[PDB]
Amino acid sequence: AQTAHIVLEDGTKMKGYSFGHPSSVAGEVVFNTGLGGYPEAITDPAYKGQILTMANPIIGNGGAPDTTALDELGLSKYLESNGIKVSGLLVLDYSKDYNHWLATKSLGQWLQEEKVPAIYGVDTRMLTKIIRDKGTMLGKIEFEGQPVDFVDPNKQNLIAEVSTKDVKVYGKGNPTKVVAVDCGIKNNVIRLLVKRGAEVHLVPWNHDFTKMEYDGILIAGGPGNPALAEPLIQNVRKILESDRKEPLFGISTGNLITGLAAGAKTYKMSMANRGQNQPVLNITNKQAFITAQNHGYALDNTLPAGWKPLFVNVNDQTNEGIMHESKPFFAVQFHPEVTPGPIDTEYLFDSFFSLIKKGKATTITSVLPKPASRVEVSKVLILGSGGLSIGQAGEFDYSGSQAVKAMKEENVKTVLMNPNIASVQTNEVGLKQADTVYFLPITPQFVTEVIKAEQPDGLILGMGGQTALNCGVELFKRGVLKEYGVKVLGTSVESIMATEDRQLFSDKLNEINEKIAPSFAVESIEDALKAADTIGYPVMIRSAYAGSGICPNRETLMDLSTKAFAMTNQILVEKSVTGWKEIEYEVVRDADDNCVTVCNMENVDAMGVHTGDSVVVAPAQTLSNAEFQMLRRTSINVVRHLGIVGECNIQFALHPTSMEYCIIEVNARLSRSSALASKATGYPLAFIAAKIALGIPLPEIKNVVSGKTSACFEPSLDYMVTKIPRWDLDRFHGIGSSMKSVGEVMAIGRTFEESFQKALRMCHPSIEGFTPRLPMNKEWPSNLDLRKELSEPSSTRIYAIAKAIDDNMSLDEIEKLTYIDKWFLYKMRDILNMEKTLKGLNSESMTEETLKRAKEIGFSDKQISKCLGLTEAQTRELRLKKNIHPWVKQIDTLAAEYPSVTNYLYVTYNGQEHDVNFDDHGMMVLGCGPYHIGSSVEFDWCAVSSIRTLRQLGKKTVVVNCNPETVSTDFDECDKLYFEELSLERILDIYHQEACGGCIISVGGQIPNNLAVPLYKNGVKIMGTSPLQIDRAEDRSIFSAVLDELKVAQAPWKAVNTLNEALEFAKSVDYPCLLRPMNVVFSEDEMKKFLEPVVLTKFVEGAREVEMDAVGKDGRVISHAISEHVEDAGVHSGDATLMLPTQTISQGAIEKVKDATRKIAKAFAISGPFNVQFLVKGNDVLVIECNLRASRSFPFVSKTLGVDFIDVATKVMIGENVDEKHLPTLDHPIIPADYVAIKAPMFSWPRLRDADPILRCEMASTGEVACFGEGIHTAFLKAMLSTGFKIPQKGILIGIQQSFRPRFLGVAEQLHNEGFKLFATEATSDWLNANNVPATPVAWPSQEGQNPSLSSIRKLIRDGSIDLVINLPNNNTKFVHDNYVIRRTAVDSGIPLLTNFQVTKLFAEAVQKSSKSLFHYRQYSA
Ligand SMILES: COc1ccc(C(=O)N2C[C@@H](C)N(C(=O)c3ccc(OC)cc3F)[C@H](C)C2)c(F)c1
Ligand SMILES: [Zn+2]
Repeated sequence: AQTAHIVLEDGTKMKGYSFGHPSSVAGEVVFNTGLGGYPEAITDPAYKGQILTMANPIIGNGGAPDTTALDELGLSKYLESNGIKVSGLLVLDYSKDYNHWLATKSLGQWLQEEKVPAIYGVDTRMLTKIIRDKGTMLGKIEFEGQPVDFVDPNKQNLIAEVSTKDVKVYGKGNPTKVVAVDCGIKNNVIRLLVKRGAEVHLVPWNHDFTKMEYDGILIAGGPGNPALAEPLIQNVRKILESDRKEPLFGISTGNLITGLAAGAKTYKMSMANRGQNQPVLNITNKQAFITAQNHGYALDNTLPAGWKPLFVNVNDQTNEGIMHESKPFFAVQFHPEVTPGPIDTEYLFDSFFSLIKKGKATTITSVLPKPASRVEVSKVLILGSGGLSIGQAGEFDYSGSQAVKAMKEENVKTVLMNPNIASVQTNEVGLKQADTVYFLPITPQFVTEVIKAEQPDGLILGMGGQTALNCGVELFKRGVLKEYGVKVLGTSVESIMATEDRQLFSDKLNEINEKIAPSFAVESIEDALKAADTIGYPVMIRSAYAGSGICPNRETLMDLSTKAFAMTNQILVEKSVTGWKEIEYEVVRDADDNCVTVCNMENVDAMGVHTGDSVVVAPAQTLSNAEFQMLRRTSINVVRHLGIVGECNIQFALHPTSMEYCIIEVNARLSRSSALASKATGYPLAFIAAKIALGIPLPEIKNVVSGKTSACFEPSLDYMVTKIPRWDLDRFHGIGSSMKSVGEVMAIGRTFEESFQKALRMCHPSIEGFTPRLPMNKEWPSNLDLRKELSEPSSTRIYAIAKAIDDNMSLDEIEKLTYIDKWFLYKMRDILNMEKTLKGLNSESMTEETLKRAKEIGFSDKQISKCLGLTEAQTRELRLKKNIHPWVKQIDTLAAEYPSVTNYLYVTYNGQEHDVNFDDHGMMVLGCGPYHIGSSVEFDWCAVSSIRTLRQLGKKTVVVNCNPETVSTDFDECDKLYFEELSLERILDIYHQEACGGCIISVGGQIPNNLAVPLYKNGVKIMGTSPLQIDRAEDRSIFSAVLDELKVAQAPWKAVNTLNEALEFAKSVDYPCLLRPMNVVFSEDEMKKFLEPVVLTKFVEGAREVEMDAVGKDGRVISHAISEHVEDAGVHSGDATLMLPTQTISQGAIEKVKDATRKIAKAFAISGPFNVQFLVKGNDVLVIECNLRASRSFPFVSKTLGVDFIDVATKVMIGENVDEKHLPTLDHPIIPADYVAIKAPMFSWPRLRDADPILRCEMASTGEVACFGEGIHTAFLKAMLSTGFKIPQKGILIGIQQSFRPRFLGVAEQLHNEGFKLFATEATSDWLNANNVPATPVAWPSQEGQNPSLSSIRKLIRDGSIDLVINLPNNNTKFVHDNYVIRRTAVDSGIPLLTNFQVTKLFAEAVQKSSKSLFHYRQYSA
């Protein structure tokens, strides 16, 4: 492994690993922020004599193309010149292994062949920061024993060096004779001239062309001081002073020469323009363009008489082109031929030929477009996060808050609609608080009523997810918007509808020679064959539910769809693009037609499912410049053609071994995709799109991160990002295919391997990284069908991939079975080989170089610890002994071209400096990690509040979180945001690097609070309630003993190790019982199959359950709120609907809850938030459990009581005083008298589960809806409306257990008496009818087809007969899959589903009692 130093003339050294030719070379060190097209880039004649620092950290993914191949024009087929032009190459990471269809060899092999030196392993960002604003930074790549001095190659005539020595002819025989003056021309200049009918005579830089016959002249170049080419400047002068009026087109060096030849001056830029994201402005008509540039010399803006500036630089105000006021002479300083770079300025070549074809001294202005208008708005309605749709059900989207922010800045009055009263969106108090907020459902009735009342003239319907969109679309289509005179701001509804309907899209896109491949939903075999026939084979059939799924010909489609129609009514026929590269683009377009790509994402792995899961990386890694720029160009034409004014998302499928692509879809509303893109790049889409909808153009909006630059640009990422979904599963397995993606993680690295391993760890705390060793120490089965495990969906898929590599299955086979591009599989194999290396080493034999490298590819100290036989603490010690630590970098949007001084931060081992100072010494606030079941959006409310409490008292903050769906991860609302792991390791690194004053672990759910003790032992000041007490409060055995000592009752329990131990307890307290590794037991057999140390709690039936949410100070309760669950106490608990204040709890029970709490608070010395759960039966109060942290009910409680508990808690924790007089202390509570509050989940759905001692249908739930009402019954009906449901009125499906009949009959009659028609299955229906309760028989979904007297439930729900299902736990194992299906039908149809008898009762009573009655602008909130 040979090594070398890059040394700079300022003293700086960095050691690196040679992958080039192993020899020294000296030169000018430059940087370039263009991410793509390194093979094209390093053949740019412009780099002659220059050592190129690549901004992109991952170089060599595509190998090298065929470097000997010529086109029929005799130019290099794939390069921009005859060979490599850089003197040397500096990169962070070099891909040894490569994967492109055009690749013929490694980039290392190509560089050695060309005699060019290249070192990897150096900090290209530190270099950039050093080179930036320093005129000419000289340096050398030096190998030991090969010294070389510093030399400036720019003091010799580099134009001469790269210029053709003799005249060459290209496109011999064409009609239009173009003399091209070679000052370092790029091949694409030649290629684009010839394509437009030119015969191109390429002449030496000092050739005498003043007398040649020609139709047009072109001067194109790259390297060197334009001043040293004096002979050429003279020859141009002589043209200009002659009467020749043949069109003259200068590119880059052309601009410099042409300018010098007319009497202008050139300077060496102290800050050069080298990038693919360089913004220019056409002075003459105020149009903006994104350009590739590569020059460190510029033309002074004091031009001489006759000449005017044409293009100017938007970032730095330097000259970017010039024009003759009369004659057809012009120049651009940028490269319109790009290659690499954006294909946005090619029209300048058309312009050129037009100036030949006119030939009457026409001007440059004459053959382009000409000058042009914005909406006046006084009050905008913003539809916020809504309910669920009959399709894309399950989205959070609190980006309206950024929209509100945008509006306020333009003095636009704002009205926000969000039905959740405890929403993080409406928990803002500054520029992001709306002027007026309505807590109403997002439906046409309610938005119409808000319109009548508020009389807005603006609407934003594209920043509240799908439900909001459909609502404002519908409102447009009833003329409601036109009637009250409300504009749609941004993309129009016509445009939006064309994106939302597939057929309409397929038409609009056919208007510009773009094709979709229409998907067809079909109910028969012959219509499947018809659809297939229209699409063209191969094709994909997808069932609604659930090999995958593919038909190359009509034979197969029939066989497969025939199977499919024997289990369902409808299938979807689509074009098969499976195994193609999925790439997406985020695009922005303003009302002045400026258009920019902000981010791009490559799906790594779809995980064997459909959805919008997808392991994703940004930027894309495996595309060539050609492939990237084609798709970009296509995005921009589609987006222009749709008239997008705002953000768009456009997903492509790209054939993996060709340039064939197709457009999968377009979303002209904000999405998951667009949120990821904002956090990945630093570019605030939602905020910018809001400004755009007022009609403000991008160059007039500020780049919030940079400060100095505009939002009219394309970000440049000097890191890579990885995003992994968090699924709703909770166990690690190898069958089911309708899992929902309930959350996601994002991780930032400067190698793929670092990013990827962090992403893995963020996903779930018991995922160590990428290994073949399964979590929980489980072992691989010996019946293991490894091909299967790689093709079917599973929750240990990544482990299986790891195993397949480790078991020497080829990567080609893995690529074929997973569809994961082999480039990703190479990097994954590199991780597994490091682990093998490590396993053979120990604390002594392991070298600094091996450890450094392991950390640089994402190994945790824990992973290393398992290999070396150390513990984690010992491994950390070992590492710090060697001074191996990570580095704090900024995301700055521009790859360090301009410095950011906002603090959006990440931590990487691939660096040599930090990018910030550590003088703040602020208060750390740990975030919650990815949303999952149990842990939803409420802990984001808690974050915003705690952070705010610290901000408002002037305390410097440090925020840490890795959930990209969180409002709290906003660099504008804390001082330092680290977008980072919430592991012990990474939090120790940040806490100690910063020297944080303390750390708050209380306000982020379970992840940060489990770190209490480990943090405590590793030197962290944990604010509030001591981690020693947290350990005590959450050791069952210790907490139970404290409770006997305090004389506070609890249900008896016992940890057991044996079956006879278990059975003897259950006996001793009567059945039934509970379980853990929460599971139920009624009889001896469940117990029998689980451990093959289990905790056994006595179950109390018919019990109420109570949350006590509180704040302690020095052990005294200083705020509290008691809330009652609707549902009887049971295993379901963290998805219980809550009622505040209590409804059916004896007064003595309350006093006992209060007293128990006072005691618990004192026993554990609580100073901070905390929660306690209780069983209450009559007057018996039993404590269930105590969590020494904020609960999910904290926002609810706070917004109900008019007191921010998290704010009270934060103050207590930092020692700020808090006046107790108006807080809800135990002696003076706050009980609402005129209103009740309900907290319910936003979305709920069935899961078929899983361990299978019994097949069990469960409900799962996420999100929050919370409402006030006069009493609980109206609040519950408002909740129902607020989750997007219609209040039931026609009919009710009744599914109950046979044994539950006596207890249900009352409710059933009650429901029939309110005018509901009852449906049930035949046994139930009969029995209801038998008791004089009318009911219609229906059929179990299994038995559909076998009894035509009985209507199917799907028909009665399509009908509209059934608009509420009641489906209570049915332990009968025969009908479990049926009850799963009934539930599933209800949820996907969008009719309300009730699964608990108390919720059922609460509904029945509610309809008896009783949609614009219940809200009717009535007032609340104390
Ligand atoms: C190529 O990148 C990949 C592909 C698959 C996976 C993968 O196998 N999973 C599987 C699994 C760990 N996962 C989960 O959300 C998940 C997390 C925890 C859990 O049990 C507590 C179950 C899960 F499904 C994700 C879907 C990711 C991955 F982590 C990375
Ligand atoms: Zn420039």
